[PDB]
Amino acid sequence: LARVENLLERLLQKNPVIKMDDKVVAEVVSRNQANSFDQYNYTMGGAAYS
Amino acid sequence: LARVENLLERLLQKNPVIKMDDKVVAEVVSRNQANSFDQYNYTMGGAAYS
Amino acid sequence: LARVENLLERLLQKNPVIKMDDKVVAEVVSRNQANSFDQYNYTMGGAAYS
Amino acid sequence: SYEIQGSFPLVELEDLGNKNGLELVNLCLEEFGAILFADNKKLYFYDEKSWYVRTEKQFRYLYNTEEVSVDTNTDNLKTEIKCYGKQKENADKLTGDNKYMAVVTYTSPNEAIYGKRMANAKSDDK
Amino acid sequence: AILVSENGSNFKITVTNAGELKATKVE
Amino acid sequence: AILVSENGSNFKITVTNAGELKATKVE
Amino acid sequence: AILVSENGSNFKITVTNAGELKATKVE
Repeated sequence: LARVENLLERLLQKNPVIKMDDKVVAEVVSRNQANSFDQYNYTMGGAAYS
Repeated sequence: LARVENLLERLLQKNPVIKMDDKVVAEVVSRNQANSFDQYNYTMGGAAYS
Repeated sequence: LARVENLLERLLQKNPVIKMDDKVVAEVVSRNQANSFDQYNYTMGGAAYS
Repeated sequence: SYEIQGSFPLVELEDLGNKNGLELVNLCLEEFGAILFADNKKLYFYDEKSWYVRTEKQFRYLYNTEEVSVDTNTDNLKTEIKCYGKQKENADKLTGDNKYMAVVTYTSPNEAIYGKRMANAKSDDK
Repeated sequence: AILVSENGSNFKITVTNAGELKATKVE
Repeated sequence: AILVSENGSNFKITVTNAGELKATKVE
Repeated sequence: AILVSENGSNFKITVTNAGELKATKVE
């Protein structure tokens, strides 16, 4: 059972840090904001950028 | 003890994927950006949208 | 072996909720959007805010 | 209340007024190149010379700093410019740069390390 | 032994949910 | 013995990956 | 068997913290 403990310790070594990308998050946020902007423009007729 | 591993491997099947909704994230980001914009506008008097 | 169960239960008590800051996310998103805007402005010569 | 500590040049302005206090303070900061710091309700306006004070405290790598970031942009790196002055009365009757009594092309020395990077012409009619 | 099994099952079942609260809304 | 070793070997694969799917892209 | 319990305790205690770095800042 000692090697089970050794493997569990080695598996506890792993850093609990999960790097998450920022460029894709920004692009998705921009797309959703654009959807909201288009909705608001449509509800205002055409008195906006387009 | 076999059914211990039965449940352990059955619940290992769990997908390590947590889907997070983009709409709420975008709305929160927009609100925080609006707070920052209001702060900046206040610091420059009223030389902005309002 | 009872205290094994006691400690594991006490540690299962933990809330599986991890709050993540929103101001930092908003600032990162704003910086990335600024980078994209600067890229688009450069590709369009200078026909933008600067 | 306001206090001034430093030397500032003269700036010519048009129809000064019709603004709130903060707008005029920002105009002063932008034009005269002053730095504003407030002791509660008393605004001190320094210049670059009297604002910064030298100190023996220092930033050292691996000692008291963790993350250092430098953002460098060269989208507006320009080493040449053409500018026009006021407009002559016989602007229609004249052709080319003769329309202005003041036409000048300025080239920065940094061109020697960056080449000719000329920007869009800016016009001042005063 | 069986208590270990039940505790591990409940632990992973609770772990499935995960958090990521923005301010108060989920995700 | 073999049971907890299998537990560790299984925990190696899944928990490392993590989720956080934006809409369909990773992170 | 007791060190199995200690390993599980430290395991889940380390699991608590979680990551989600933006670029270098936390959350």
